[PDB]
Amino acid sequence: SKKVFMIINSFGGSVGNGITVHDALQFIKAGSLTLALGVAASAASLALAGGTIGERYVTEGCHTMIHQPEGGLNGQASDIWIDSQEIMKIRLDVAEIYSLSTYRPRHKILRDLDRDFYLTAMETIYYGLADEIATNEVMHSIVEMTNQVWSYHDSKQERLLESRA
Amino acid sequence: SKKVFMIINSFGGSVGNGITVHDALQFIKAGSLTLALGVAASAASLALAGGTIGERYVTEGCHTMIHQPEGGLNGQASDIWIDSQEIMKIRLDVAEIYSLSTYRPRHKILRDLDRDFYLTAMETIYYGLADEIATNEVMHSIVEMTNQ
Amino acid sequence: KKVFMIINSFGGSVGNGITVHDALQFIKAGSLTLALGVAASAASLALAGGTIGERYVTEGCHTMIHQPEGGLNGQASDIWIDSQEIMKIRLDVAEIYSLSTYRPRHKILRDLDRDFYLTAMETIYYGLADEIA
Amino acid sequence: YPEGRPLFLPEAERFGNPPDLPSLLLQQRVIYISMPFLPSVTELVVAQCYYLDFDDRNRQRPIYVYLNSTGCINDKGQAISADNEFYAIWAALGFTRAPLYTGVTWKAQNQAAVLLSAGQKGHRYSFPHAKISTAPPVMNRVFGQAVDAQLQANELDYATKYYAAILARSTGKDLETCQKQYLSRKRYFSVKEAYEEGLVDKLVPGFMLNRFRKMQK
Amino acid sequence: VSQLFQQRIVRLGGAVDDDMANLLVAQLLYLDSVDNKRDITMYVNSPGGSVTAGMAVFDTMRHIRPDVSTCCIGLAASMGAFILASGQAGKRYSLPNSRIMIHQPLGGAQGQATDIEIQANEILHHKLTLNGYLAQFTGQSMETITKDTDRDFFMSPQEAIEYGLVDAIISK
Amino acid sequence: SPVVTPDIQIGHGEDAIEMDLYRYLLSNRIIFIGGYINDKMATQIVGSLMALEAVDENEDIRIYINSPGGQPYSVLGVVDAMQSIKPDVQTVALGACYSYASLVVAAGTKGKRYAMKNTRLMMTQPMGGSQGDIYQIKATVEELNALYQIFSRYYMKFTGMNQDQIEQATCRDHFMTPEQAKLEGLIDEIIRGKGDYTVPPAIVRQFREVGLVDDLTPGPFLKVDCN
Amino acid sequence: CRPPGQRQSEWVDLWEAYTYQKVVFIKEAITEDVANNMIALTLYLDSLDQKRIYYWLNVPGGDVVPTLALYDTMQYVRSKTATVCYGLCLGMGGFLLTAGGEKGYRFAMPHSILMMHHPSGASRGQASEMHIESRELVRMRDYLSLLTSNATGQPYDRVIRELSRNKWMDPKQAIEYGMIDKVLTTP
Amino acid sequence: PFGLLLRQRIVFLGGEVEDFGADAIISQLLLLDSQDPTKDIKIFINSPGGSVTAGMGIYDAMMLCRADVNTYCFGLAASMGAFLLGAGKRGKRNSMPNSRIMIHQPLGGASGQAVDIEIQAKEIMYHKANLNRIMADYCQQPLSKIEEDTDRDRYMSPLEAKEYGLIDHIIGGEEAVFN
Amino acid sequence: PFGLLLRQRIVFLGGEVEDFGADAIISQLLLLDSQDPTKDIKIFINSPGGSVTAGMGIYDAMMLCRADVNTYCFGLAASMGAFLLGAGKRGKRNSMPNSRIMIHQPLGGASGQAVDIEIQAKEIMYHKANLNRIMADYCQQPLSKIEEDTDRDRYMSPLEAKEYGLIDHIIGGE
Repeated sequence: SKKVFMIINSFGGSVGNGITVHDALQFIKAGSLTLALGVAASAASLALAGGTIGERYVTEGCHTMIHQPEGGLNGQASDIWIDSQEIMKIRLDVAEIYSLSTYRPRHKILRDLDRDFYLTAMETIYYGLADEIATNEVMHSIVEMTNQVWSYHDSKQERLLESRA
Repeated sequence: SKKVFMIINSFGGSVGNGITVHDALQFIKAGSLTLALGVAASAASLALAGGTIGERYVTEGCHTMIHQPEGGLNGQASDIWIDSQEIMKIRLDVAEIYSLSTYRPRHKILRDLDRDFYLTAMETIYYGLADEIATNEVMHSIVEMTNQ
Repeated sequence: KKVFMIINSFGGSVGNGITVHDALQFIKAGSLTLALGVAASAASLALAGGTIGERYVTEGCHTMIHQPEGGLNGQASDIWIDSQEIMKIRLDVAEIYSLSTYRPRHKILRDLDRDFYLTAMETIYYGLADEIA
Repeated sequence: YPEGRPLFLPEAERFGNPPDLPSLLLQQRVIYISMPFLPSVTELVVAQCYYLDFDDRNRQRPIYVYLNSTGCINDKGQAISADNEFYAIWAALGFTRAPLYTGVTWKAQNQAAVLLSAGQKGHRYSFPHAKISTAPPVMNRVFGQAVDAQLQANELDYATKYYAAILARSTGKDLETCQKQYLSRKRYFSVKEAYEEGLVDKLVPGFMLNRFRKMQK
Repeated sequence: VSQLFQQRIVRLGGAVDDDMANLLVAQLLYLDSVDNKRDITMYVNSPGGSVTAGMAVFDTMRHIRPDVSTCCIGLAASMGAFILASGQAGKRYSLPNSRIMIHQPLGGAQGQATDIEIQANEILHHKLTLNGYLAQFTGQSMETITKDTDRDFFMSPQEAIEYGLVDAIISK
Repeated sequence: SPVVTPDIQIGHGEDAIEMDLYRYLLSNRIIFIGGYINDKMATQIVGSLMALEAVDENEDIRIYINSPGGQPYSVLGVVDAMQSIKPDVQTVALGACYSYASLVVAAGTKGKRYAMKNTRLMMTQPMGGSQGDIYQIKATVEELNALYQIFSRYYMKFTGMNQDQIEQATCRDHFMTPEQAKLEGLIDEIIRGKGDYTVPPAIVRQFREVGLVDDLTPGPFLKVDCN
Repeated sequence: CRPPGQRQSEWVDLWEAYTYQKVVFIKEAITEDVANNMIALTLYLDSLDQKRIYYWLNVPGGDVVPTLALYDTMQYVRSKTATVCYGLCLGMGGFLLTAGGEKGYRFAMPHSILMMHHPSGASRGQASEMHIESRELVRMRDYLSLLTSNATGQPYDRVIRELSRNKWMDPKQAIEYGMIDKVLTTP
Repeated sequence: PFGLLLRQRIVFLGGEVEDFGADAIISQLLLLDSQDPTKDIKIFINSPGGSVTAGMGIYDAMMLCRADVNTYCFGLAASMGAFLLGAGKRGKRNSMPNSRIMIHQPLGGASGQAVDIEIQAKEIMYHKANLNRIMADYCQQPLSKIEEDTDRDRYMSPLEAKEYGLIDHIIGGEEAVFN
Repeated sequence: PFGLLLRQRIVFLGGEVEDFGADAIISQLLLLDSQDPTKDIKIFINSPGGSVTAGMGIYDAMMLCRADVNTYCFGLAASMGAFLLGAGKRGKRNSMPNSRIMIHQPLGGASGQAVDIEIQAKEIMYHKANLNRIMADYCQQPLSKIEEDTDRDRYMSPLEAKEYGLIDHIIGGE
């Protein structure tokens, strides 16, 4: 069909790269399924919340992490104030997406961005970053979901190999 | 394919490489149309002057930078006297190309070659390095003649 | 049928020259060795390893003949064991040259003491080549 | 001896899909710039618009330009390239008869930002959480005399005069207004107030929030 | 810099490490031995340093049977300001345009996963030792010291008197 | 010296040992300028000029200059401090002078500017570097024009030439011999040996420009026609 | 070996042409990355057909742990093996000569330089873990000597005394020591 | 040498201003005030820059000195020496007739946590605000005019420095100053 | 500085214990016993560690003198000064109330053959069994509990170091 299946595994990366892959999954017409494995950094947790609500799964071994925007600043005294205010705009940006997608107020999330803190799989469903726990039972449904969407393209592949032979 | 089209967009390099591209364009029997984008350095303006007179196009944002070539190395006392006569002869050799293609006097080329001389799109036509200001129409005929 | 290779080398270890030496005698057919420019100690072993009567050389080619070289560092005991290694390798490559030049072996160790260079004339007299191309 | 003619979308649909990801974007007439303006990456974008205007049948489909780069000024402030390289980009992009639909993903640092407003009016696409910055450009390390600093001042004089002429045609302002608003200090722009200023017009086509899709269900 | 040793002036300059802390307490062994009545004035100017190096000069100043005087010169970032607050009450002076910064001290954790948790307990014990001693020097509550020591907080010399960092300022 | 330079000094007495070489020469009102003229040694020459000012106000303070260049503002601080003292300063040029050490030997009093036979002098426009935005590029060209206008009227006061001769000389790299610098007014007296009157090749080129020597009659000079 | 060859009708590389001809070439040193390609090549030829595998070695030395990965794959496969020597096999490369083909399938050139010595290792840190890695290096030293004693027929007490120091062999002594089986002639 | 000027109560401020070079001038300034609180102290400033933390300690040391201070600017005064130039007593401020004066804000780098950036961002702004209000006292200039002249990174000739209020007298009778 | 107190037998073990640094401590230790063998020698401890054979050179040199030994710990002593803190006689082992006492086993080093690894293994196995016999002498502790204490890294406060037997008194009382 038209479903997009992305896998999430990143322990670092810049904060701006996570927002680009967030809205790259928003403007897709069809649904999107995001599966978090290993960790979820500041660039990876935004990709995890960018999927369709109801198809987000986090395994027990995966650990979601919320991180402040790290940046490199160098310039004069007039230039050091304008880019540090952009850090306040990015901190307003990542707290806005975390508020509209997790059913949480903006004040309680902004009390979490001042210090780095790692989250577990049980705290991911409680905050609202995901929907279900990716246990061994619901992982079998992910195997059968990616089998029908790949055989829809492989049925055309089976007809091209028989026509060439 | 009686005409070739080479887009010139580079910051330039050694002056020996700019001599070879200028001598090769004035040797082939087919026409040579040269179009510059950005700037034309000392290794690039010889390819600009290496084209035939009449079809040298530059855009409005195009600049032109003319300067004497650098070089030099470490050696003995009399070894520096040999190559300094060569740099002064190469500087006179590129002055012969700029005086022939642009019809400028030889004493006025070396005055502009003494320092880093930059040119706009307007004064490049007035100097003689190009022919007219490029536009959409001068390159729309280029892409339609190469299809057959 | 007949292998034809270009010999051109100015450096390298002589241990790799023994690998290309025995590979040339493994071929059942003849071998044509034509040296160009420089022939080092690893290159002269492939030049002498060819078939007798088909080793060509030019007028401007030279052949470098010298003893093996190595780097030794460490405990006191394995230096003495590796000292016999470089000695018998030098005695091995003397027996490689002796099968072609038909000279006594004690005179080749005197030429293998220092660096020895040959022009196109005395290469034929010393038996490393056959004729001038 | 036969001519190597190119194939397009009404003709190459029987030859299969392109194997590599830049070649899928080249068939879809979409240029994605994920690298700053290096001399290696500027040669392919000139050959790309030369290929799109080579043997196109209709020559009227809008070209999508997605830009994500630092331009010629990096994050530290020095010049990794010069401003003359952008003059080869706009002269080659605006040559074609096709309209130029311009989009931004994340960033446009002082060279890609003036190319963002230089597209077709009414179709400036943008992500709702991107950053736009318009600052006057800088020059690399030049060691010269007093008259050598004067000629380098004339190169940046033509840089502010050419960049404000693009912003005067896009935003509909005067020549001195764009120099005082944009090309004076290193400032930044968000997505919402840039629509009131005149940098962008709308968002990307087909954009919809995943929470707004849950409200419809 | 040898003229300050006869005037009972020691210099605390730069980051404090192991060889500076051995030299600083060596000058303190001599100045109290020649006279146990006159005070010792110290000019503190440090941007930080080690955890155990600043604690090696803190305890030896408490053993000096006359009082000491501490004067801030320029800046004290999270290690020199602890040396200011450990002085005698009524002898803590500072410049009117100086700067006082209070922050938790720096320190790494290199080793095994069992090793980095048993050595971070010492850093958590160093945080309770630093904030536990600083609360007794400033007269404030235990909560307000542990609240501002996590992030860097610069303090003006005018507001350092009401908070309890210094006692007076030398204006003249 | 490639690896190390030993302390070349002498202090000898029948009862007590004296100081080293540079401390003894500073007590005899002789200052040495060696190495690069940065901001560190600029306070050493000015500070020694104020040290010998308080000792005696009438004796001639002598400054020996041997430097291949220096900082343009650090070499500016030693000239105007030398012109704002009471006694006269006798300058002696040593080694070479590259566009900054030639200024301080020309800044001496008239009649006390002594240059040697094989001293190299040089006068050029000051250099510099562009930095960043156009608000600093315009500040850079206004700084290089300020350094060129200050150094222009320095040579007008000490040599008495015209401003057209300075702009034609400081346009490119111009090296001057002391026989040529005596005509320009940079120095006052040439220092020679025991009857040493050898002609440098800059004057042989100057004799070729006026028409005194040709290729047929080279005279008792060195060969110059090997160009 | 950079120009390629042909298999029967198309262009194939020289090392891969002998792969279809069941000849394995090893020219570089035994490292972790090249040992991953060798033990994946032994399982690929074992799955296709069951014939004798030929190994031509030029190893100038290598590590201990990736060499044991290639040694254990010789005994795991159900096919036969034969090691042939040309050039030189130094360090752990000489041990792979005595890996398989004990029943008259160990060939060598008459000018091959052989080398046998005890393996080595390096791991520092805590003093308590230094005792554990010393037990690993001791258990790797005697086990490597037990395989050379069974393949060459030498007594176990002589391999500990001789291979602890530096030891080098010519192909004339490799016959009487049981390290190789036959010597390759001119044809 | 330097010790001959020390007994005549003349110190030197040369080179780049560091933390090790800051307290060496402060320690010798209080020794001259304890010896003679009536005799003036002449300083010489030649600095191409420095830190704003250690440079303020030199300003507080001259304010702590009970005796009058005299300043002299030779060579360079870039962003730290021009602040210490006007900070002396009014009427006793001399310099060279061709020395350069640079009035510009200090520099600084910022890195680390997101809360760590906004602390040092307003700290260097508070250093910019404190350096503007202090330098506006002895210059007799308004605050809005002196806060924009320090933003321009252009040097100042000593001819226009006199009516600006930063300096009082010029050594040389005010005719040797070249534009 | 250090020379103004060296005439009154003041030894400062500053910095990392190296081959040249510890040798300066040993060479000045033989000077103090040769001039007067009846008065005490004070040794200050402020060091983050050092070598195994160099740090052992301070302990046996202090046992070579026939006079009395006082040891004081300043700041941190990590497995080299902490072993040298309890090296003095009983009754004159004082410590500061805020000084950190770090107990750790020493390190080793080997580069050559695998038979050279096991030589250095039993060489550090002999050094580990040597210091456990020494540290159990002045602490009155059995060998079972003193071997596991050197296994993991443990920073010890001087409140529990008094009952452990490593120190004797606390300067200041609290």
